[PDB]
Amino acid sequence: MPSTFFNLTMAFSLSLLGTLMFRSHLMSTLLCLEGMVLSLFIMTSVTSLNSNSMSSMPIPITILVFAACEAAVGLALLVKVSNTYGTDYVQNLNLLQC
Amino acid sequence: ARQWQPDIEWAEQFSGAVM
Amino acid sequence: MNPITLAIIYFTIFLGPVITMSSTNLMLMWVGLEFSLLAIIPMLINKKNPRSTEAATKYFVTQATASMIILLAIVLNYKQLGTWMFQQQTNGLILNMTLMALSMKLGLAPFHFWLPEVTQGIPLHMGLILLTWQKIAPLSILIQIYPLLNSTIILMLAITSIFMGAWGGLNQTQMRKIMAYSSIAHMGWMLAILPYNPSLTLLNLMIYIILTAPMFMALMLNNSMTINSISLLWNKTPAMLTMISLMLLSLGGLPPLTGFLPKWIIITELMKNNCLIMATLMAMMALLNLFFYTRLIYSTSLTMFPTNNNSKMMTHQTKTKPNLMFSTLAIMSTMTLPLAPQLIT
Amino acid sequence: LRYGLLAAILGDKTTKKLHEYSRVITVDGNICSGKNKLAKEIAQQLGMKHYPEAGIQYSSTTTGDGRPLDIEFSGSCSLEKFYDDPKSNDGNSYRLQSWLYASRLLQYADALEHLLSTGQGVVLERSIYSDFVFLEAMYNQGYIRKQCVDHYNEIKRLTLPEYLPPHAVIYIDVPVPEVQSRIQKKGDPHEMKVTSAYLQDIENAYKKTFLPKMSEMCEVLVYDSWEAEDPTKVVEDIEYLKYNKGPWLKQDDWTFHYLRMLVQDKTEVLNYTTIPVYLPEITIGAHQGSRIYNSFRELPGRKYAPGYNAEVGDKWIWLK
Amino acid sequence: MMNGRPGHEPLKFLPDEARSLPPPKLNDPRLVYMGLLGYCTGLMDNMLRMRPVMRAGLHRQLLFVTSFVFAGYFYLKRQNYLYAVKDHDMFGYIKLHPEDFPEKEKKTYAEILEPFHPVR
Amino acid sequence: MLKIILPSLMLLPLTWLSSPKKTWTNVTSYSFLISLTSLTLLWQTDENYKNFSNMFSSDPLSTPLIILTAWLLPLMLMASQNHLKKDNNVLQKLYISMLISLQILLIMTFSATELIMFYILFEATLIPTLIIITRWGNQTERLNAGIYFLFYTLIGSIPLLIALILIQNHVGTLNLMILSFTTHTLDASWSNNLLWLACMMAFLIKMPLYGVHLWLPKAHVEAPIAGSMILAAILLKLGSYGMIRISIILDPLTKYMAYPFILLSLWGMIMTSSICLRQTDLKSLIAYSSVSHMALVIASIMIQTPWSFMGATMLMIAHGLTSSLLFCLANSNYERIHSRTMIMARGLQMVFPLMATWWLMASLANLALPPSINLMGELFITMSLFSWSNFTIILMGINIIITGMYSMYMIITTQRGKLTNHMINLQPSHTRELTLMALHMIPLILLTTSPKLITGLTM
Amino acid sequence: QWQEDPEPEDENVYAKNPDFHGYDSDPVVDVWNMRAVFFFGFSIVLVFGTTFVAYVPDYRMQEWARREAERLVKYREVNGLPIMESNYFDPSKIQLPED
Amino acid sequence: KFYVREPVNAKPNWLAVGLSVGASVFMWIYLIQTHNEDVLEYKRRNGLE
Ligand SMILES: CCCCCCCCCCCCO[C@@H]1O[C@H](CO)[C@@H](O[C@H]2O[C@H](CO)[C@@H](O)[C@H](O)[C@H]2O)[C@H](O)[C@H]1O
Ligand SMILES: CCCCCCCCCCCCO[C@@H]1O[C@H](CO)[C@@H](O[C@H]2O[C@H](CO)[C@@H](O)[C@H](O)[C@H]2O)[C@H](O)[C@H]1O
Ligand SMILES: CCCCCCCCCCCCO[C@@H]1O[C@H](CO)[C@@H](O[C@H]2O[C@H](CO)[C@@H](O)[C@H](O)[C@H]2O)[C@H](O)[C@H]1O
Ligand SMILES: CCCCCCCCCCCCO[C@@H]1O[C@H](CO)[C@@H](O[C@H]2O[C@H](CO)[C@@H](O)[C@H](O)[C@H]2O)[C@H](O)[C@H]1O
Ligand SMILES: Nc1nc2c(ncn2[C@H]2C[C@H](O)[C@@H](COP(=O)(O)OP(=O)(O)OP(=O)(O)O)O2)c(=O)[nH]1
Ligand SMILES: [Mg+2]
Repeated sequence: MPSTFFNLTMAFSLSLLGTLMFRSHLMSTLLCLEGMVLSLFIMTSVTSLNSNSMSSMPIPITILVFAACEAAVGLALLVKVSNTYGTDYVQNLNLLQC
Repeated sequence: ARQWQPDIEWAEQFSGAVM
Repeated sequence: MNPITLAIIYFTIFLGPVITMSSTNLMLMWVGLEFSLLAIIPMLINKKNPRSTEAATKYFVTQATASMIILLAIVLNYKQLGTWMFQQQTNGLILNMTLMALSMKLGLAPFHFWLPEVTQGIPLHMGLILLTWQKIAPLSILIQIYPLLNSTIILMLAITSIFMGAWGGLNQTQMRKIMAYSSIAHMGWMLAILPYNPSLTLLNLMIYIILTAPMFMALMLNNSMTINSISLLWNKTPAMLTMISLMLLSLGGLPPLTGFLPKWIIITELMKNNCLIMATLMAMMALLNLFFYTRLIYSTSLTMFPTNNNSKMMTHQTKTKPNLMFSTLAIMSTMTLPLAPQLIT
Repeated sequence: LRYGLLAAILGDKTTKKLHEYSRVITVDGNICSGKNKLAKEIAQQLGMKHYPEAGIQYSSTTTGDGRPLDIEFSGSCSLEKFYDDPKSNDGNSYRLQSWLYASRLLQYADALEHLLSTGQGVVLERSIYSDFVFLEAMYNQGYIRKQCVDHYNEIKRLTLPEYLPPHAVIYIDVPVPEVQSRIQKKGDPHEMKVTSAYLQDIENAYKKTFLPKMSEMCEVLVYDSWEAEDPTKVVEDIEYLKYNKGPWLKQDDWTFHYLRMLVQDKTEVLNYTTIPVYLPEITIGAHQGSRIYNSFRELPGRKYAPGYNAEVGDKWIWLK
Repeated sequence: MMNGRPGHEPLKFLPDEARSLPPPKLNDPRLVYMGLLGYCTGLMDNMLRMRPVMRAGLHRQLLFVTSFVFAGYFYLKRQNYLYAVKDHDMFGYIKLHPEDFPEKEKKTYAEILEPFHPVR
Repeated sequence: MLKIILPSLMLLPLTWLSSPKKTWTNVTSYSFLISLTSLTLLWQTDENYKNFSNMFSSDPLSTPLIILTAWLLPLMLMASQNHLKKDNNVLQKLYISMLISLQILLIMTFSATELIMFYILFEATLIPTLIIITRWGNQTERLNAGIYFLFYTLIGSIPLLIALILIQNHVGTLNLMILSFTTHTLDASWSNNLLWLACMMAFLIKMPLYGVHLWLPKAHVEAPIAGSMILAAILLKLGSYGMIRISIILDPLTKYMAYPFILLSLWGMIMTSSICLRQTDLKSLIAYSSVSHMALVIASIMIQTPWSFMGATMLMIAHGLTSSLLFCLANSNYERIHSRTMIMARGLQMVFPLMATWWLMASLANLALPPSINLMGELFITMSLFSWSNFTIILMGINIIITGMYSMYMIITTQRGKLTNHMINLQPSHTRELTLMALHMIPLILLTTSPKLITGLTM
Repeated sequence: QWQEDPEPEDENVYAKNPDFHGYDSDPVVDVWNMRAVFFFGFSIVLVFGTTFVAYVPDYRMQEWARREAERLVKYREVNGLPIMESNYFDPSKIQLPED
Repeated sequence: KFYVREPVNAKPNWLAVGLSVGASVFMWIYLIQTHNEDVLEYKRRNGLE
């Protein structure tokens, strides 16, 4: 448990670092969000199992449900970005500087 | 003389993207 | 949007914060914040142009990232204490990332850079929701854990927001960007006092909201997006010149207007706690806000900018706006300082 | 109940009202081409509403008591002054054209509001879609500056795309030498001063720009004078048009709701005609601007909103 | 600060123990000012709609005045109660902790040697 | 005070519910009657000051300032009528409401018993003042004048707010009477030295102190006449009145803390009076003359002697009437030729003989001709400063010489010499204009007859 | 150039109404504004206000204080006491520090 | 007739007027009654008259 939870927190930190350090594709960033979701799912699930907390096992499922809604909206937005510019590059999304 | 009121040159200093 | 979509989406926009404010479980609070993000995106992008697409995308990636950090804190606390609420024994780093992530959700500086851009890219009535209704859920969470928060991070966020809200608003010719910087400055005041007196955080939130709502309605009346557009008010709707001027001076905190009260009371409470240096710095840089509001008052009601020939055709037309909610909020946001003792306790 | 989302939800819906002749028809052509007589008879024979061509006083006559106003209240522009001196350094040429575009825009919103709310078709005489042929003719004759052209194209870009174009565009083709003869027979002292080069520019703009542009989305019907002189022949062509192209095919109840929300709100319709772009020709200083505005609110029926002017017989003000 | 106190009902606008307090006068200056603000709201609303400021909609003006006074009376009752509770708690706490709030016996100016600072 | 404040508030509905042809006659007449009622505050038959309630009081310092405030409102209305006669009816009523608002705010300011109440009313006055300057000023520089005026005040006022909160947190009250009786000596710490400056700077900027005075010449040159009248007569006196109220709690640090401000004032009064010799703009000249006079008020309050406080009180009232008179006199020529350049109109005694008499008396008042209250205030200030240090008379002596030079210079330049006869639009003086001058000058003479009424708190 | 009014011309106020008092272009309004200022400003405020101030009795107890001083000077002299003593407070009422 | 177009506010909204006067008159009655009972309960609880 001790070493597994350390590695899972590091896995979240890497996924967040991926989110915060953009490259070009918006889709690559949307995948990093799914990575943070995945890390948090396992952390919650393993904690519930390790404490034998059966009343908390609904919570990891609700994490995935709202993550699916977040991911669906992210992809829906990405269709809009691609329609405007023909790519999903984030450097095009700069009209609102002025 | 008449009271001064903003002319085009005065109003154009707010027409830029920034101040 | 057809009526069914409007009802469902607006209901979800309303529901999220209600869930957050009523939830005991931190996971249900996070669920409430999730509803807010998801439901507001289609409204942000409703008009469908490249700027609204940019605004909705920038809003989504910021808000979703902040939501993950909040969830990390909730999960780490669940690991530490086997419970779904933050306690006195919660690890301080867990609480500091909650504060960081919620402040990013609120647009407090230095996590502020997204907010002036998103406000600029969306319709005025959506800017109104973004800067008022959408603040309540993240603030409501913070108010619950106010004894647990670190005063150092709060004051640094608070002074940073007041400084950048001030300097930020000084360079703007776009109204939607001026309101966004006004939001950031006022959030800096709300946050500074939260760890000391959360009731005064709510007092500032209420007065900010009833100032900002009628200010947005006044912009909406003619769709004035710039200083030069609002400077035509004297020719289009001169009856609004009195109330816009007083609302702007009230937002700037000039006595004897209602907007002086939040700055006055927060200073009083900060100095009851020996937070003299921060209170001095906060109050001094808040004067810079009054400067750019005054310049705005100069271009609307105290001088008359040049008008155009087509505006005569506008004077032939009758208007049906504003609704009487404008007058009520406009009066109560400016003329209620005599009733100050009934607002603080 | 004023029209809105509630009224729309309670049955008030556009598609129930549209029938065979719920159409927008515009009649175009050069000056003195016979548009008015034809437009009147098309509307009369088809049971449609005829809108005479929007002029300088169009807004004056559709608000207040409908009586014409003093010119300083109505665009401060003169068609007669335009023909006497189309290069006057007081900006009359472009101030006139800019005012006429905005008056056409107001009329187009009024006609669309009528069609959307009743289902009766409308017949227009030129429109915002064909207003540019006069702007191009002025510029080609050096009557207006290029910056005036850029200002006009900006306002058009901001307003015209919001509306649905006409179902059918009817064009009467009269050559310029015939147009000049009809103007001389018409006997207007100032209009007789119009050059033939100016009339040719109008025709060039009509035939190279407007007609090809309109054929992409509207039924276009071109007639010579001898065909147009019998308006029953034109009507017969209209009765058998198919209308299988353009944006009207993809409208539904809720796109019509939001267009109706735009066109009943006239200050929203006119919003972008007043953008603060400081072209000297159409910029009024505050001293003149405020003197004019103060006098307008002293006209009968104009001091207060309609229904609140006791000096024109409005009653029950204390309960309104 | 007071929210977690003993005998605290959730989302109760006017707890029953508030009925021991004297109610505000209906011509309380704060309630008179509330009604004046409602009157100003009616006039401002007339101005913004280009109506005769004083004459139009006296029914609308009367509702504005009555709503402000009506709401203000009940809100003033709640504010009176919260201030009364604050004093009830403060003094009650003072009595339970007499060692933290001693009576300080003050000295007369016959014994106090204040320094004199000549002005010159 | 409620029997003075409530009728003043009723001037606002009176303005708005009057007919267009009756507004000026109505509001001016009742404004005069309200000035009459304020004289009740002078019925003082004992040495206990009037405390009407927890909120409002009046003592021999606030009573003269309240009455002078009440008197200025009618005078400002008469001053404004001619240059507003082209504004439409609603704009005229809006202007009158701004003038009434200052009258209400200032009367409440001088009668407030609590310092944060003083602060709120003290700050509230900026709103109508700014509106008057910027909406009805004539030149494009009125907007810059508004910015300087608003923000010179505000930057000083924020530290004042902090000090007031700090005092209240420590004492438990900002009531002035209780602060007076319970005051205890301050320790001479760095923290208390910053406290002294926070309590003093806003009042010193408002006077204005030399060095931070640039807002005042800008504000006067650009303001309309009624704005100049209230600004010079009453608004500058908020700083002196504030300093006298709050210095009671600042002892003994004022003994050394005052030195830089005595030095700025005593030297500064020579710099600003000498500017008046080479000023081309008549309004600017009168404005710099005020800065020189208010430098004396600063010095005498700083040394805190019975004579110094009494001389400051008299000078505050005397300067209030005299400077307001000079602005009105200058505005009468400006309304004819629409220039403030002093050297433009000349020999005016030839065509305006009675207005030239008003000019001479205003000038004689300004250079402190005995036995005027102008001289009486300056004399007792000089005596107190000489006691403070005998070398002060050197700077006093220089300022007295220079003050005579520019006072007579203004008269000689504008009233004497050959008439500038191309000015065929020099219409005869209005009855209103000559009445306005008399309403300034009769009280100055009447107060010279009975100078006990403006001696202040110490005598 | 833009569309702006010309500056208005100088006007002689006395040309139409040679009895102008400075208050209003309407002659009847003008004379009544003049009368109200002279009546309320001068006849009422300056005359009666001056009278009322003149008859405020014993202003700041200056008349009582001189009357009280003469009583004390009289008393203190027949009885041989000093006219005025150095100590305002009787030293018996004061307890100095031991040091 | 004056206006070429019929005003929206040509005649009072009689339902709106009646509701407004009803709402205001009801609120004034309820306010006065509630104030009366608030006084009696205060006196009863504090043993006053
Ligand atoms: C906005 C807040 C207030 C309203 C509250 C929400 C309830 C609204 C009730 C009225 C909604 C009915 O709205 C109606 O929705 C249906 C969805 O089946 C749409 O209709 C849809 O299905 C029908 C099938 O025959 C067709 O019209 C079409 O395939 C499609 O548009 C209608 O075009 C719309 O008019
Ligand atoms: C108890 C459950 C509560 C459910 C939640 C209640 C939410 C209440 C808020 C409803 C707000 C509706 O607000 C109204 O919405 C419409 C569309 O919907 C906005 O939008 C409308 O106007 C703008 C003006 O430019 C147009 O750009 C837009 O296309 C048009 O639809 C209006 O500007 C706003 O007035
Ligand atoms: C503490 C004191 C409180 C002070 C209160 C402040 C009062 C409000 C100050 C802002 C003034 C509003 O601004 C003022 O608006 C009015 C209309 O109302 C305008 O009024 C003027 O112009 C408009 C058109 O523009 C005309 O229709 C109007 O008849 C005319 O009088 C003024 O030109 C403008 O300067
Ligand atoms: C600012 C404007 C002020 C306006 C001033 C107007 C003041 C008017 C002055 C009236 C003075 C006379 O006032 C009157 O004098 C008589 C003297 O018989 C005095 O009267 C008193 O003493 C006399 C002495 O014989 C007795 O007889 C009498 O019964 C008793 O009442 C009172 O003082 C008053 O009744
Ligand atoms: N400069 C300018 N003149 C215009 C515009 N629209 C119309 N006019 C002028 C041109 C004509 O001289 C005058 C009369 O309008 P018409 O073109 O319709 O001529 P007429 O009505 O006599 O013939 P008709 O039967 O309608 O076809 O109005 C415009 O957009 N710009
Ligand atoms: Mg025609």
